[PDB]
Amino acid sequence: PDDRSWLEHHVVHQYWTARPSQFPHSLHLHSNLAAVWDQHLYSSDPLYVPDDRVLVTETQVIRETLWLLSGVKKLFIFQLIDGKVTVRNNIIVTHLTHSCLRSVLEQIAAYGQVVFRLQEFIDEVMGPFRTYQAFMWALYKYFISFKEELAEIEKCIINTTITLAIVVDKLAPRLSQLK
Amino acid sequence: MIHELLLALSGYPGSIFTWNKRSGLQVSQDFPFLHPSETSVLNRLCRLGTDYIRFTEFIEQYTGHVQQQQGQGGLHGIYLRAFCTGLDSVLQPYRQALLDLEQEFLGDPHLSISHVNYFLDQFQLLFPSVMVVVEQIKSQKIHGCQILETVYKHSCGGLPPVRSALEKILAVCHGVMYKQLSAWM
Amino acid sequence: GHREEPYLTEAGRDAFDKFCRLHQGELQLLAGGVLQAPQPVLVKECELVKDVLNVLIGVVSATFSLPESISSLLSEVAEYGTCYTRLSHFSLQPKGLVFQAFTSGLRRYLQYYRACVLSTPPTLSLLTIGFLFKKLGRQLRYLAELCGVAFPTGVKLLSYLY
Repeated sequence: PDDRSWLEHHVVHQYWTARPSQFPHSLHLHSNLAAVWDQHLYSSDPLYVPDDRVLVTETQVIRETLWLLSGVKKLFIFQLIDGKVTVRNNIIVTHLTHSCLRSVLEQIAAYGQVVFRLQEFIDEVMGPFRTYQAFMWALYKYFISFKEELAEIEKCIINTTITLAIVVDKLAPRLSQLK
Repeated sequence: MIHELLLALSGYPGSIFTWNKRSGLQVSQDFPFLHPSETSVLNRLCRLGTDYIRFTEFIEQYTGHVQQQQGQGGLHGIYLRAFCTGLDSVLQPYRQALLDLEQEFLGDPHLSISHVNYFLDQFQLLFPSVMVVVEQIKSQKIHGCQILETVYKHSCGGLPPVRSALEKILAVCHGVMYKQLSAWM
Repeated sequence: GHREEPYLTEAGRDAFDKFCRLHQGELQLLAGGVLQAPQPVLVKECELVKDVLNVLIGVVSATFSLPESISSLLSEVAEYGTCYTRLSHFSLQPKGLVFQAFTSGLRRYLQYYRACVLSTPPTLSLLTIGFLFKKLGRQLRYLAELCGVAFPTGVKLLSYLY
C-alpha cells in the first residue's frame, strides 16, 4: 500500500523479506508437479507430516546463483556450514518436487565453494613473499575476465525465455576452467 | 542508488553512507528493503570512498595550509607537500572513471551493480596498497630524506599498477630535489 | 510476461526517488519533526548547475547570500564564490604605490578566475563542476589566508612580499 505497493510490484520481496508468495500459475501437472506429488502423498496417507518450504520463483534462483558464481559472497540462498555453501532445503519451486533441484543446486554449490575459498585467499593477502603476490595477481587476472562474462549475462537477463539448461550449458567453458 | 552511490564515492557522505572515523563509509543495513545480495557489492564499493576521503583529507590538511612553512617531515616540509601533490595526480583516473559511470547511468539507469563493481575492481587493489605507504611515513614521524627511500622500497612492489602509481609520486619528490640542487651546486 | 523485477539498486530513477522520500520521512519520524529537510530535491540538475555557475561569477545563489548529500556538495562550491566576492571587496580601491600595483595585479588574476567559469561549461554534470574547480578553488581559498580576508601595506608590503 502506496509505498509497499510500489515495492511489491517493481522490487520482489517474497522469501527474503517476509511476504508469502502468491505467484499466479497455470497449474496442470507440467508446472504444478510439486503440488501434484504432495496431494498424491497425502492421498496415500503419509500420515500428515506437512512439509514447510517457502516457495521462491524460478528466475530468482538463477539470478542469485549467478551472483554466487561470479565471486561475491554472502547471498540469502544457500545455507553455509563453515563458509561452505550447500543447497537450501527450505525453499521450493512449483515443479520438480525439490529432488532434481537438490541435485543440480548441489552441483552449483560445489562450484561455489571452489570460488569462495579462492576469493577469500585473495582477500587475505591485502588484509613480502614476491611470489605469492604474483600468484594472487594471476588468479585475480583470471577472475576479473570470468566475472565480466557472468555480469553481462546477468544484465541480459532483464533484457526473454530463461531456464536452467541454457545458462548451465553456456557456462560450461567457465566451470570447466574453474576446476 | 543512482546519484547516491556516485555522491558517496566522490567523497560526500550522505544519510545512506554515514561517515565515521572508526568505520568510514557504512550502509545503514537496518532496512528489509535492501537484501544480502546487493549488500555485499555495496560494502565492496564503500571501501574505495572511505580510503578516498582519507586521502583527500590528508592532502588538503597539509598542502596549501601554510605559505611555505621548527620542522618535522611527517608534519612539515616541502617533501611531504610534494608527496601529497603526487598522490593527488595519481588519483585523477579515479575521478575520470566515476565521471564515466555517471554517463552510463544516464544512458540506462537499470544497469547492474556488478558492472560497476567490475569497473571498480582495479582500484580495489590499488587503494589499500598506497594507504600503508602513507600511513607508515606519518606514523613513524619520518623526517627529511628518509621519506624518499620509504616510498622507493614500496616501488619495488609485486603489483605492477601499484608500482607504477607510486613511481609517479617518486618522480614528483625527485623533482623538488632537482629544483633545489640546480641552484645549490 | 510481467518482467524480471529488478532490485533496489537497479530499479531506480523512479524507486530511487521513492526510496529517498521514504528515508526522509523515516528520519523525520525517528526525530520527532525537529529535523526539517529544506527539500534537497526540486530543483533538479541543470537549474542547480546554472545556480552554482552563478555563485562563481560573484553573485549570490539560491540558498546562500551575504538526494540529501547534495548539501555536502553544495556547501563546498558555495563557499568558493563567497570567497571570490570577499576578494573583490578587498580589491575595491582605485596610499602606497606598490600596494596599488599589487592590488591591480591581483585583479588581473581575479579576471582569470571569472574567465574560467562560463567559458568552459555551458551546463554539465553536477560532479564535473566540483572536480574541475578543485585544483583551482583551492587556490582561491589560499588567497583568503594570504590576504586579510599590523597587516602589511606600502613599504612593509614591499619587504614582506619580497
